[PDB]
Amino acid sequence: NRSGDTCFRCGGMGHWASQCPGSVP
Ligand SMILES: [Zn+2]
Repeated sequence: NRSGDTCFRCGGMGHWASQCPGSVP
């Protein structure tokens, strides 16, 4: 958002890699 917070785990951004949605796809 206001930083280079590119979420490398999901390929998205805005959140940290450990918080990617994947419990219930
Ligand atoms: Zn993510």
